[PDB]
Amino acid sequence: QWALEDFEIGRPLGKGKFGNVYLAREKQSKFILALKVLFKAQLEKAGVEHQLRREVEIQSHLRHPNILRLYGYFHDATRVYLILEYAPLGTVYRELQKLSKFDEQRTATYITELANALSYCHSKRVIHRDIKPENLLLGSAGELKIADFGWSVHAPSSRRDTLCGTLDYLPPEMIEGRMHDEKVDLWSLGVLCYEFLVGKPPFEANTYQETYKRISRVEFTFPDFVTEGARDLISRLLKHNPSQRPMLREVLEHPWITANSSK
Ligand SMILES: Clc1ccccc1Nc1ccnc(Nc2ccc(-c3nnn[nH]3)cc2)n1
Repeated sequence: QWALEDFEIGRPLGKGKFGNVYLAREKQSKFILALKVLFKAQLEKAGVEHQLRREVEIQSHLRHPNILRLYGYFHDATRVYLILEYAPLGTVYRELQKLSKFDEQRTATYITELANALSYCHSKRVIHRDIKPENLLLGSAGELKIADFGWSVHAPSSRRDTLCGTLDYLPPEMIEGRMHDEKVDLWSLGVLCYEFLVGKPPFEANTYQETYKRISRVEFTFPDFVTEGARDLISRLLKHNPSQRPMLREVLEHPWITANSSK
């Protein structure tokens, strides 16, 4: 069983509330990875604990090119340690900060990786992955890996959406404190797709009340430059009624997806 001293530690890749993710490499094989460090006196108060340690078993069994792999974990006394696959390009979020908005080539391609990721997840009885741009990492050359998992680490940047970025990705069901089911995740794709193409989420607003309002009532529009197979796609992803949202495969089929993916 691994322990901290099997690792060299590099810079923090991100700092969240429960702890940091550090660039690390195992001492022998000199293999590079990411070491996620969770304080755990932090985890008490949030009421999150050994129920998460039953949970890490899940992400441990998930294997897929578009999902960040959790190689292993250990703890000591004061800290929990997740040994994760390292993603060299970082977050689609910084990238969107750089490019301001993406083009259709990448979007449909990112959208396809995502839909593949979640289809896999679903089949494992795993739903409601956090799909926000800051939780999405870029692997070796181009690939998209859902980082999800360990609760929201940031790499230094921004200060506009710090919070007020949260709400933008939640469908009505889930904010309305109704139940949530496996269709949640299809609403997210629609929010991503719009943000990839637009460089802002469909529902962005100055206040939480207003955002909430726009989500609840599905009030969002398109700048003119958005192509109309792209409208069709988004429009069909964001449906107040979950049941009117497609299964994941339709997404993959959708004639705009199939058209524009560099893959
Ligand atoms: Cl999910 C996440 C978001 C922000 C920061 C760190 C993480 N966690 C992980 C997990 C596995 N790999 C990585 N890779 C990574 C690589 C580079 C950077 C970065 N961008 N700009 N400066 N450093 C961030 C994360 N992050």
